[PDB]
Amino acid sequence: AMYKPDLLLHLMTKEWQLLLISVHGQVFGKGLIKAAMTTGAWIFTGGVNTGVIRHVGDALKDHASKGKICTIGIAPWGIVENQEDLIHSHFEVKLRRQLEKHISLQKVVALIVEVISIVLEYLRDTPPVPVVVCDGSGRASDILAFGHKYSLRDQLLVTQAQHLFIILMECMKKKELITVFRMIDLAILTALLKGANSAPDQLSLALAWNRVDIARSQIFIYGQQWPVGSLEQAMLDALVLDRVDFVKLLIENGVSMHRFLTISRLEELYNTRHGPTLYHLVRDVKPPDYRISLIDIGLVIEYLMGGAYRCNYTRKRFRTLYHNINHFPFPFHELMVWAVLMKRQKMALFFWQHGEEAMAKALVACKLCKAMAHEADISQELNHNSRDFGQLAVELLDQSYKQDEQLAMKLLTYELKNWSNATCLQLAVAAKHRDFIAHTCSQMLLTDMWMGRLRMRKNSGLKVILGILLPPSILSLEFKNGRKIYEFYNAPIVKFWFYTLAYIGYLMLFNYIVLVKMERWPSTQEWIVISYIFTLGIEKMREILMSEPGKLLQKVKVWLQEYWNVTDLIAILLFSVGMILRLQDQPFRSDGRVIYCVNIIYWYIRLLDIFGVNKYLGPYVMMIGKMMIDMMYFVIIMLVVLMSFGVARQAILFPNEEPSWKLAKNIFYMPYWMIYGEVFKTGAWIVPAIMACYLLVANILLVNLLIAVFNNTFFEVKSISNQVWKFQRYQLIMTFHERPVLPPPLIIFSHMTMIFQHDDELKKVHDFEEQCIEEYFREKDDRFNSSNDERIRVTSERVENMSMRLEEVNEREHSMK
Ligand SMILES: CC(=O)[C@H]1CC[C@H]2[C@@H]3CC=C4C[C@@H](OS(=O)(=O)O)CC[C@]4(C)[C@H]3CC[C@]12C
Ligand SMILES: Cc1cc(NC(=O)[C@H](c2ccccc2)N2CCCc3ccccc32)no1
Repeated sequence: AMYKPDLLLHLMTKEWQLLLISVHGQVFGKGLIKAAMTTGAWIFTGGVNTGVIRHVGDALKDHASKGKICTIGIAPWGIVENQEDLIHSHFEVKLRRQLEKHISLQKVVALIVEVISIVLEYLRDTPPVPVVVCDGSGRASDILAFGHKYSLRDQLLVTQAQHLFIILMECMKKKELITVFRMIDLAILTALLKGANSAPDQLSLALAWNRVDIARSQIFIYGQQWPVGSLEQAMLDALVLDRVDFVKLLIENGVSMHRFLTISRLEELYNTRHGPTLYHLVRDVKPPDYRISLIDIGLVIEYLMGGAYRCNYTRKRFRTLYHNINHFPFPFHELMVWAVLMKRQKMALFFWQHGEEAMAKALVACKLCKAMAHEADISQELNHNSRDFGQLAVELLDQSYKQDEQLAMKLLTYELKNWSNATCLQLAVAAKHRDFIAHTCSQMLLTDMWMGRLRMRKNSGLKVILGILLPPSILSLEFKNGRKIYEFYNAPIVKFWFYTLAYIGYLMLFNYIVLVKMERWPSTQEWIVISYIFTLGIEKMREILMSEPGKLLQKVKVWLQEYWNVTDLIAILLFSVGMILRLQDQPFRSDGRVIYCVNIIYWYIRLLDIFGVNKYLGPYVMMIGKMMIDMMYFVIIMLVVLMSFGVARQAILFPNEEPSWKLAKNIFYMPYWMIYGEVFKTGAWIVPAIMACYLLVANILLVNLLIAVFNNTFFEVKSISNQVWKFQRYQLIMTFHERPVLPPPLIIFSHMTMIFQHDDELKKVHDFEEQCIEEYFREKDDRFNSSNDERIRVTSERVENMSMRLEEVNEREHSMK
C-alpha cells in the first residue's frame, strides 16, 4: 500500500497509481463492498483501524482480496506512533471537498457510520447532498430523525438542544437532499442516481452501471421526458455493449427494432471494433479499417455458406440499390446473422427466442458455425456453438411433430424467399446434421418421396422388378397399390431398377466384347457400348448445363466438388482414347485394346457408390473406405520389417553377383516352402538358418497383426454405420428423382422430347411456429423448476429464513409473558 486538494490528490495517486465513496464515523456491509467493487469508486475512510474502521476492515478482509478497490485511508500524521514509518492504499478536509468537486466536474457519495455539522456543510457546498442514512446512534441518528419528522425539540433536549434543533432545521431546508436508507445495492444505486440528478444522462449512467434490475426502478416512472433521439442512441449503445437485460427493457419500454433498423446504423454496427475473426475472414473473402457495407457482408456470407447458395441481401441488385423505406422486413434475420458472425451467443439465443421461421435460421447458424470453424477457442466454439444450434433445431422439429405430424411435414419442405429458396432438408444436408435427417418425420417423408405416387410398401423390390419385367400386366394392378402407367414410370424407384438393369446389360456386353476377339471393324456389341458411353456423356453435359446457378463459369467449379463425377469423366476420356487408338491399324489396335480393357475396372467399382443405399450393404463399403488408410500405413511397417531381412539373406547368398537391375525380384520373392526347406563352414550354414527362421516368424506376426487391426476397425465402423446409413438416402432419392425416366442408352430420345417441349397458410404456419417455441420455453422452464436439485436449494433457503424468524419471535414471546 502507498502512504492542497489538487496537489494532495495528485501526490496520493502518483505513489499508488490508482462517482465517489467516503465513510465517516454484515449483509449490508457485504452488499456495500460489492457495489463499491463493481463501481470501482475509491472509499474515503479514516486511516485509524480502531473504531468504525474496525467494522469496515472486518468486511474488507472478508472479500477485498477475493479488483483491489483503491480505498482511501486518511489519518493525521501525528497519530503515527513512529515518525519514520509515517514519513487502505494511497494514504485535509478541504482537500477531500475539492477532490469531490473535481470528480463531479468530469462527465460524490458519503456514508455515515455512527459529523452532523460536516454533513450539513458538505450538503450546502456541493450541489448534491446524498448523505447515506446511518442506523447507528449519534449525530447521524439525530439527522435521520429530523428528516423523517421534517415535540422534536423536547426529545432532543431530553436526549446542545439548540444546536440539534438548528441542524434539524437546516436539514429540513435541504429536505429530500439527504439520501434515505432503509433496510442495499438498490438503495445505493437510487441514492447515486438522485445525487447525480437529464433523462438521457440518467439512461447513460444506468447503462454504464449495467444493473438492469436496479436500473429498471430508476428508469421506470410516469410522466417521463424521454427526448426524441436519445432512445435510438441508447439502443445502439446497448446493442454494441454485451448487455442484454437493457435491450430487453428497451423492447418492453416501447423501442421498436423495426423502426430502429436502418442501413447506416447497421453499417456502423458492422464496422465497429468496440467489442469482444470477422475482420480477417472479410479481408480474405474481399485495407485496414475498411468501411464494411451490406454488399461485402453478403458476399462473405455466400462464401461461407458454400456453392450453389444465395442470400437476399447478398445479391448484385441489393448492392446496386445500396450504392444508389430502407427498412428490413425481417430485421431479426439480419440481427441473428450478425450476432452469430461476431460470436455473441446469448444475444443470438435471445433473438432466436423471437423470430419468424426459427428452424431455418437455426440450421443456418449451425452451418455458419461449422464453416467458420473449418476455415479458422475455434475448437471450443465448434464443439459447442454449432452443436447447440443443431440440437435446438432437432428439439423444435420434435415438438412440431408432437403437436401435428401433417403440419410438421409441410413445414419441413417449402420454398424460402429469404434464404434463396432452400428447404429445411437441404440446409440440414448441407450442414451434414445427421440427427435432423434421422428423425422419424424426415425418414417418413424420404420414404414417401422414394415410393413416389404409388403407396405400396410390402415386397416393394419384387413388385418393382415385376413391373419392369411385365409393364402391360403389372402396371394396371400396381397403380392401385393410361395415367397409371405414366405415374408408375415417373416414380424414382422404378427408374432406379431400370438403370440397374441397363447397367447389368452393359456390364455383360462389355464382358462379352473385350474377352473374346477383335477385328478390323467393331462388332455390334462394341457399337452398343459406344452408344452407352455417348449417351452417358450427353447426360453429363446436360446435367452440367442445368447446373446454371453461378453462371457458366462458376457452375463447373461447384459441380466438380463430387469426386465420383470427376472419376467418371476421367474414365470416359480414357475409354474414348482407347477406342480411337483401336482404329489405328494392327500395331496401334493391339496397343490401344489394353487401355479400354483396363478401363472396365472403374465401371465394376462404381457400383460401390450405389451399394451404400442398402441397410446391410453400406457398412461394408464404409469399412473398406476406413481401412484403406489403415492398410496404407501398415504397408510401410511391412516393408520396413521384411525388406531388411530379405536384403540380408540375399547378401549372404550370391557372394559374387552383378546388378543387372534384377535384385528387387530376388529380395521381394519371400517364398514360404523355399525358406522352410532352407531352414533344414558351420557358421555359414547357421546364419542363413537364423535369417530364415526370423523371416518365417515375422510373416505370421504381421499376418496376425493385420487380422487384429481389421477386426478392431470393423468393430469401430459397425458401431456407427447404422446411424450413418440414413443420411445417404436423401441424396440418392433427390438424385434419381430429378433424372429422366429412360435408361442411359435410351435417354437420347428423352433429350429430344425435352427440346420439343421448350398466404393465409403462411400466417397459420407462423402462428404454429410461435406457439411451438412458446410451448418449448414453457416446458423447459417448468422442467427445470421441478428439478430436485433446484427444489432442495429452495427448501433449504426457506428453512433458514423461517427458522431465523421463529428464533426472533421467541424473544418477543418471552418479553410479552
Ligand atoms: C533396396 C534395393 O536393393 C534397391 C533400391 C535401389 C535399387 C538400385 C537402383 C539403381 C540401380 C542402378 C542399376 O544400374 S543399371 O545399369 O542396371 O541401370 C543397377 C541396379 C541398382 C543398383 C538398384 C539395385 C537394387 C536397389 C539398391
Ligand atoms: C447400380 C446402379 C448403377 C447406376 N449407374 C447410373 O445410373 C448411370 C450410368 C449409366 C450408364 C453407365 C454408367 C453409369 N450413372 C452413374 C450414377 C448415376 C448417374 C447420374 C447421371 C448420369 C449418369 C449416371 N445406377 O445404379
